[PDB]
Amino acid sequence: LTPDVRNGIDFKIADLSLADFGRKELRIAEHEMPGLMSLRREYAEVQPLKGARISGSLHMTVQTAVLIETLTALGAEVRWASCNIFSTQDHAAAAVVVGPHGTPDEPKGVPVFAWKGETLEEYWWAAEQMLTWPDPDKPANMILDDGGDATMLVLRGMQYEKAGVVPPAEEDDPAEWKVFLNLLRTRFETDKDKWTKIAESVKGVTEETTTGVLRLYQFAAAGDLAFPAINVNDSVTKSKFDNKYGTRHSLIDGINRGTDALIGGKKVLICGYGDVGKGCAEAMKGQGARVSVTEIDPINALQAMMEGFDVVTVEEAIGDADIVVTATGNKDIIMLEHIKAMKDHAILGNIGHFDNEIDMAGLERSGATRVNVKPQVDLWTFGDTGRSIIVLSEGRLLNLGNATGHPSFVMSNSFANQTIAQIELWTKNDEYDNEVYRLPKHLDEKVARIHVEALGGHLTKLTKEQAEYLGVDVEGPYKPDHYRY
Amino acid sequence: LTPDVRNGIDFKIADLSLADFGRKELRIAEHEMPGLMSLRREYAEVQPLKGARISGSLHMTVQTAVLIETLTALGAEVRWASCNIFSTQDHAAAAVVVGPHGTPDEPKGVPVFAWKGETLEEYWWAAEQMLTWPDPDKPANMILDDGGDATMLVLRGMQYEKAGVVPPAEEDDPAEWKVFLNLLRTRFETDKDKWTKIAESVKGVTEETTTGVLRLYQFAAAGDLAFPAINVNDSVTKSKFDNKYGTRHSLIDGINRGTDALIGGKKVLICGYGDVGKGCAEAMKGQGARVSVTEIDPINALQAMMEGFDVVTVEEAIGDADIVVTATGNKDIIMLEHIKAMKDHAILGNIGHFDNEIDMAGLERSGATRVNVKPQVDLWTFGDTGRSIIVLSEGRLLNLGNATGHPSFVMSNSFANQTIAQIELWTKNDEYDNEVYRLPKHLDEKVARIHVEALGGHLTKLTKEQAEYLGVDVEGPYKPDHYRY
Amino acid sequence: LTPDVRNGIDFKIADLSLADFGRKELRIAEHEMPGLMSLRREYAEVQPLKGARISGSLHMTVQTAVLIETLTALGAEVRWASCNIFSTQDHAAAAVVVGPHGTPDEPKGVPVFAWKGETLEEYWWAAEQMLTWPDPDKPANMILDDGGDATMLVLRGMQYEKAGVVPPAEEDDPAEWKVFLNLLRTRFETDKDKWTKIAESVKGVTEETTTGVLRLYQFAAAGDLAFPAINVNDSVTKSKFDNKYGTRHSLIDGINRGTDALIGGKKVLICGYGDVGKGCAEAMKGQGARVSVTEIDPINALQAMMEGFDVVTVEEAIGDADIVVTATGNKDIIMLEHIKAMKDHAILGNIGHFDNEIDMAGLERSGATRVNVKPQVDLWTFGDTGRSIIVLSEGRLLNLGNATGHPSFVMSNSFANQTIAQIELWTKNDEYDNEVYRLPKHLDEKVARIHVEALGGHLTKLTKEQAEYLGVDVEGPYKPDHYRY
Amino acid sequence: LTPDVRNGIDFKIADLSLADFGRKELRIAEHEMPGLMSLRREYAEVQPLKGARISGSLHMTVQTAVLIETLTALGAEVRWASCNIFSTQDHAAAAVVVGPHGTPDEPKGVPVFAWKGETLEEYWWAAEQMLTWPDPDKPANMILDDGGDATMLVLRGMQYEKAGVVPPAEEDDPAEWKVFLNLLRTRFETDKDKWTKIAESVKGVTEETTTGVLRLYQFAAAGDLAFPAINVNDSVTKSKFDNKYGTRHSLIDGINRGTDALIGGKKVLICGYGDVGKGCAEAMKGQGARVSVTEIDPINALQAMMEGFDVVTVEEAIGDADIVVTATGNKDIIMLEHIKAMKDHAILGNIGHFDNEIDMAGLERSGATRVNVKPQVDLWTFGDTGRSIIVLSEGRLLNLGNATGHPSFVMSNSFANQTIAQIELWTKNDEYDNEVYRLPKHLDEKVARIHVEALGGHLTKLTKEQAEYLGVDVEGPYKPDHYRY
Ligand SMILES: NC(=O)c1ccc[n+]([C@@H]2O[C@H](COP(=O)([O-])OP(=O)(O)OC[C@H]3O[C@@H](n4cnc5c(N)ncnc54)[C@H](O)[C@@H]3O)[C@@H](O)[C@H]2O)c1
Ligand SMILES: NC(=O)c1ccc[n+]([C@@H]2O[C@H](COP(=O)([O-])OP(=O)(O)OC[C@H]3O[C@@H](n4cnc5c(N)ncnc54)[C@H](O)[C@@H]3O)[C@@H](O)[C@H]2O)c1
Ligand SMILES: Nc1nccc2c1ncn2[C@@H]1O[C@H](CO)[C@@H](O)[C@H]1O
Repeated sequence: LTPDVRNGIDFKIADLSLADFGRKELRIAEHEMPGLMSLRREYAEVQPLKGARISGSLHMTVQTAVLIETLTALGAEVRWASCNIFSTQDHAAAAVVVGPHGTPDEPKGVPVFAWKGETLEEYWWAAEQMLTWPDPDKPANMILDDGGDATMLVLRGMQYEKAGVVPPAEEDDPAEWKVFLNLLRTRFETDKDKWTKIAESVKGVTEETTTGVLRLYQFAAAGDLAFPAINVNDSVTKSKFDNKYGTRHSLIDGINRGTDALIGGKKVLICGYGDVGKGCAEAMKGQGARVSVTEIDPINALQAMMEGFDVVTVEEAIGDADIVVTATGNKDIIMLEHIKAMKDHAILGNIGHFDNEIDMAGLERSGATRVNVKPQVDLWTFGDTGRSIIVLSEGRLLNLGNATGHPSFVMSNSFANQTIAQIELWTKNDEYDNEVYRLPKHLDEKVARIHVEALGGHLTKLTKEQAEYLGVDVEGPYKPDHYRY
Repeated sequence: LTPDVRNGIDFKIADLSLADFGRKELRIAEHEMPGLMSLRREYAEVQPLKGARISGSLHMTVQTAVLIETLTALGAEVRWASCNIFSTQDHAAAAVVVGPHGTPDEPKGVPVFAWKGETLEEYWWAAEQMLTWPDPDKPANMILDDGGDATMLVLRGMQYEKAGVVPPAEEDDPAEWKVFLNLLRTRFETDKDKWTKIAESVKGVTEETTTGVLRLYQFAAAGDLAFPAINVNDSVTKSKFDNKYGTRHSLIDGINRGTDALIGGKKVLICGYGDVGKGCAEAMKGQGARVSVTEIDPINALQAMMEGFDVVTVEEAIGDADIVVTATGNKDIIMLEHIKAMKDHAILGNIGHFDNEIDMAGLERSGATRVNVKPQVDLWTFGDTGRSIIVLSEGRLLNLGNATGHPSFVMSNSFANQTIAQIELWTKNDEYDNEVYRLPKHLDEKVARIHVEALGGHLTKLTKEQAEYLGVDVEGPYKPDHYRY
Repeated sequence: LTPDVRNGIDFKIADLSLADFGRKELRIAEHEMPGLMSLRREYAEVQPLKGARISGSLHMTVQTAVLIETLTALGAEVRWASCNIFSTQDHAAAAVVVGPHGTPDEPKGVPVFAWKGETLEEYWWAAEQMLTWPDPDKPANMILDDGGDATMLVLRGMQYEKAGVVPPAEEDDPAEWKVFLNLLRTRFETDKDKWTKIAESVKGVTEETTTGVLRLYQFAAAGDLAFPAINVNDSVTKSKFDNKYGTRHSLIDGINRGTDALIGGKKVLICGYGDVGKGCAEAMKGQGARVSVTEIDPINALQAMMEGFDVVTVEEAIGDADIVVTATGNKDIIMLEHIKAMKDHAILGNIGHFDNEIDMAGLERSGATRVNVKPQVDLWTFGDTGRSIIVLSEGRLLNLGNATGHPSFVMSNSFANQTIAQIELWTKNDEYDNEVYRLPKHLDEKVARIHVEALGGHLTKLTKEQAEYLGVDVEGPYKPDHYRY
Repeated sequence: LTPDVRNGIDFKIADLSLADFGRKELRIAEHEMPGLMSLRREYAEVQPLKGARISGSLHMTVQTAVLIETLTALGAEVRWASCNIFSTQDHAAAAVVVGPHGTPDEPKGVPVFAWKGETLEEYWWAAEQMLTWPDPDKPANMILDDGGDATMLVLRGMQYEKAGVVPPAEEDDPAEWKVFLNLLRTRFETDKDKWTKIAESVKGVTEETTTGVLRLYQFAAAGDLAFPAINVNDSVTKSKFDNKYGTRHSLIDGINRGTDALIGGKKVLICGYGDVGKGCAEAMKGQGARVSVTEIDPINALQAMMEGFDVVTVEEAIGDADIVVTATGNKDIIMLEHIKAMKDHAILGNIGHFDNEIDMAGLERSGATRVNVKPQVDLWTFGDTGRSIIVLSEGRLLNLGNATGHPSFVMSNSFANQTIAQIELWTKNDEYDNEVYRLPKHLDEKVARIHVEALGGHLTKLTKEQAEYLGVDVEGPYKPDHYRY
């Protein structure tokens, strides 16, 4: 597998001719992303990202493409890869290679290695490409990460270099894990210091999602986190809006494109009642479904009950569920035994960041027979029961794999948060240690205020007197630091 | 254009190689259609529609497909066309032509004349092929109608034969009227008794939608109805389930796939607040939208206000709406003047039965320019203001044109009523006059029951004494004839 | 018992010092009842009800009071009684007796026999008083009824006078019914033609409720309906607004005041999914409850499931329900045996029309022990299991019994329909048979329209061309007769 | 005003004869307060609060009553006053002076100073009495506060005692404050070190609400806090359940008891969108209102618009509001000009904590004329407009003033938190500096888990693999410290 090179830009993507359709959709999205568009304006002269060489690992969609070009508009060079084998929107990847003023013959964009429907092998080669900058003396100096695959490939790659060996894999490590070690192994026979030099070049990572953030926290606790990290997931305008309201949008979109099943009247089981399970549950309720929820956290569970949902175990409920969704960020939610419990033609999906929430390995080793219905939609049949289950996206985040992930207006929040964090970490890199940070609240309020005004909400201004009363500035921050919204 | 013929089946569809993707989706819809399936079991042996030659004008979807193979399992012969230029699912057409145990080379299915993306001429061409059976000793004896196009063809085309002349079209009649007349005048040069003979052959029409039904009420008021009609729309289990809950599902699917625009937080205007617009509003509200409603009927309008919606006019509302949807079954709802007042990149669509709810004709002759984004998605730009509008399906039903229309389970309600009404008019024909009828209430409760059962709902049975107290039989009907549910 | 008398008016009402509080709440009511206000004005000069002598049998509330001063503003003579033992608001009883301009010592009002907390004996007495006009030779000529208690009395009163024998109550008959016959038999010592001569005098009845309406369909089915009747319940502005939305408001109010129990997070069982049951589910859902539903009718049951509720039997869900509400208008819903299976401190109430939805008689006779908490709130304990149930209003309609029933604005619909139908039967006698009737659509639309306007809803006007397209008048009704809204 | 004394217990309350009624409601509340009952078991053997003498300043409700008796099952001595002049539930205060085994002639309860409908002099007399313990060797050694009126009385009284003067108050000042200074000055004459000696034995304060916590932060910022305090408002189980789901219950209760107004279809303005405003809006939306919101915080304003609500200013929306509710915790939300702008018979209320959210000062000084309707309901007429406005509770927390405040199940949470906070600041007094503290997450989770259990929800148990996967103990806590739910 070798990159394609066209006008001095290396890339690997499905179809460059898709760039014109891409570009139309990016222009509509610009109008739905006032967060990115307002940062392109405010920061257009300052070029705060000059010198940045951002390796981005993030679903290669239309919304991402507007983030990329926000980042280039602000002075950075970028190289991109998807953080998921089914997340890439192919017209969008074409539109990024091509750039606003390029064509397929004369592209004027950025390196992108991503298409919809990678193999695990293809997936990890692209991430490597995304991370390996052309000039050996100018490696990546910034990571923009979603789920921490880029971060993991750098930190563990350096780890196994410093140790002088990449270890082999156990016959039953995840496939995903075998592939990853294999790439690391192969490159170690040829280049014995690649990741070490990258890890040393990288000045910061910015991390977009819960799963990724947890992995950061587990690196920093191991003493093994080699550069500053901003936790972008836990900006208020990210977690409470993307994880929740985005999912309220894109969960039923994904189930729609994949199955066209009526949601109304059906029994629905939502595993997890974090931000994501919250949107899931509220999306499904809005559509007339009968929803129960699973949880391990008593606080989130009591929220569910108060919100009208039975709190049940997978054990007691799975046999009656017409549609099952995992939304935990944990492993081993729906096992093979749970899948064999499900009613004929029930639907099973994962909206959590990785495929191990459902036991897809054990379903693949089970002896069930698989009939592909269409892309990312599989009928599985169990000989002993004669029942068949519809599985979405091979147990990968179904909203990005069966549809288009969250909408632009929502990613504007997330990506505005990300753009700020890239700017912050790059311009003020010396004011951070190798720990995990969150953005100051006044920046989150900046991010929300943009979207209120765009939507046409009218915020009230505190009087002199009211601000002293609440003990705040008329211009914020307006809430204590531990405030929960 | 010329029909294809494989194995003694005339037809004209996009692509026969789509048979297999069709058949897979058909077997999945059958599990979601217990109403059709129950009717297949109940009536297999009775072959109640033997000798019926059914001509069908109804959106050629996966769901319509399971209806067709229900009429054939019941003993009918059918010929099919879609009743819309954008609603055909091409894989479902392919499968209906091929049949359950046909192949694309040796089809063993039914004539179909429909593909997604027909021009107006090929629509009426298609429509005529469907009503024209081979062997003039055996024309169509049953119409299955949605919209009234098949019935309008047969009944105007008769009345133009009796007047000895097809009329000219005036300077500015709908293109669709001009193409419609074009088809009849051309036919009248070669065949002056064709529609008279076909109308004389038709034992009954069954009509599926409010628009259709109203046109039936108009033929019968003028004294032109040539055969009995069943109004299928007005079954309680069609109107209150399909029109309302189907739309609640299919409206947002249509908008999602066309635009991917966030719904949450947007101002939304639904025009009309009957069953269709009740569904729209419900669906929009459940996604976190700020909904307003227009109406002419104060009863329907008081209902909206009681549901949390502002009742407003287009005029007060139009310039602020982020999304505007017409659900009225009437014409002239969003006029060019309204379109010009819309905000930059607002989304406009029609979910009623035809394209004149929005002023498309006015749009096209206005001097705004069009840029196609993708199929059934158009950006129109007003150079004077600089503001663009995204139009959906060229103003035609957006859920069928931009997505897939209602889900199988819902259609199972409307298609069971279809099948039952075909059976009643075929088997008890002598029992009807040239009038519009509605099905007994016991049959409506029969269709509701199949679906309660299928969803796991448990009906409570009346005691003898309870049933006496209510003055109903333990088995129903349970409500007086004027009951509104 | 003996009537009071001041300034010409016989009454019997809790306490007269309460005209002040009453009058206040009554002028607040007036502002929330434009349907009544509009009617007071329109027919002000005209006095449509001149000579009419009206015997109202309907919950003596602050809304009934504004309906009464409407009927007198239109030129009628009224005699009032509550149609329920707990539903009277004693400050409104007081204000009607006293009048808009009077004193407790100098009452310018009208005759009212009712107070909160009647005995079956006092109730039926006060009913007899109400339907007992003082003068000749000029008795009751109009019954305004609710539940049909007035009409039963009169019609069976006559029925027994004709047969000679007032029959002796059987032992398994309710106490309500034993009292009823007692009352008749006593009057059938002294008077010998009381009820015959009242039945002859009565020109017609207007019946407010579903249960009353069924009793009228049963009477007319016998051939023993003695005069014309209007089914007021079955007006759209009545049934689809009062039964549904007023219950949505007044169910949770009854429960709050009775018990103050957290609704959010509780499992709740609604028996019945008609208009009432629909309003209960909605209210309970909106507060966060986990709602299930029971039904006999598969159409109503498919609606509940489509609206996100399990459809279940009492049997399967009784044992888990924190709150159980009957909304059926039938008998024998929650039997003693179901009460015994209930969880400790579960709440139980009836919102239908009488107290035999819940098997109260079976409870009283069973050996549970009643502890009164306060008026209309009883704790019942089963000593064998040790579990207690909170019973509301002794199983009488809990919303009028534990609170204030439906709000003014809602009642403004039902009562507008009541006044209009009192005008129609009074002014237009000769045009009605001894059959049950419903008001015409434009009168339904008229009521809805006043209310839409009052809430600030702006209806659209059909253009002349729109109206010919839909086959309706710009003004006249918009829907066919069988339209279900 | 002097304290009554029966059987050695000083108190001042409405009617001691209300004890029987109270005690019934208390024992029902115990079945709905598993949090409080679970601690009574866990700890009445331990006796953790032995020697605590708790001066509590907390609405004197049935719910607060079950808390008082929790604290006394755990060893505490208590003295109580209500923190609001209308928030007293007279019967519950009677029930608490009486005790579980007492009668009105032989009370066995605790001292209580509260009655619904105190004056301002009376209000602060009671607080004096609640803080003033009989033994002066043994003064109050703990405080349970709700709005910091007790904490301000003890620290603001002590600043004036170190200062050798109570300053005077000007004609322009808040009315409650002159009163507040009249008390500290009157006492200062006869007693010079009262609050100094009190400020010095108090081992710690537990603060229950937002406003009380702002004022606490205002004290500890100036180095003026003399003891270790606990912010109990900002326990997840309090803020996210009480303020939100508690208010969703008690807002509409209050408005219903005060007005009987249809909420459905009315334009409602909610001022603020924290927890309180959140619950307000959800409750009003559930009831079919058309809700708009006002905010000064861009994040909460965005959350609002994502939930379906316009985000408006008071100035732009107030002429149209049918019902106005303030929920900010801020002064000067609705001024006299705004109240003068309201339509006639619109309703206005505060649900914040103090009464200055509405400009009740200006309104009483406006020259507007007041009719009282019933307790806590006033009609204010403006002679210039002829417009009257219904104000609830004279602008004081309308949930507690017009009804009964939050339900027991909900208060069960806020109070298991206070209970635990009390136990901690008392048993483990050494660990806390003189700063504002929050409970650890493992205790919040404890509270939530008792209630999940009580409701019948089944929590899932992490396996060991998963707990490792997530980096948590199987036993919790499950979330990062900054996690917002
Ligand atoms: N698909 C998307 O568009 C999208 C968007 C945002 C986040 N995500 C991903 O979704 C996942 C959930 O994120 P979140 O923000 O909701 O995190 P969260 O931590 O707010 O919520 C997760 C919840 O799952 C629960 N949980 C853990 N193990 C469980 C088990 N065995 N059973 C039931 N519940 C369990 C926890 O108690 C918690 O409340 C993350 O992996 C995140 O990366 C995906
Ligand atoms: N009545 C009750 O039973 C009850 C229950 C809990 C809390 N409270 C009280 O309610 C009030 C709010 O509590 P909370 O937890 O919601 O606090 P919060 O901080 O969560 O919410 C208050 C919100 O109102 C906003 N606000 C401030 N000034 C404003 C203005 N001028 N206009 C519009 N919005 C403005 C702030 O942006 C904030 O988001 C407090 O005083 C609290 O003590 C009452
Ligand atoms: N506040 C109120 N006043 C009068 C009648 C009311 C009421 N609330 C409910 N009702 C009526 O009670 C009837 C039950 O007999 C319902 O049809 C409803 O119309």
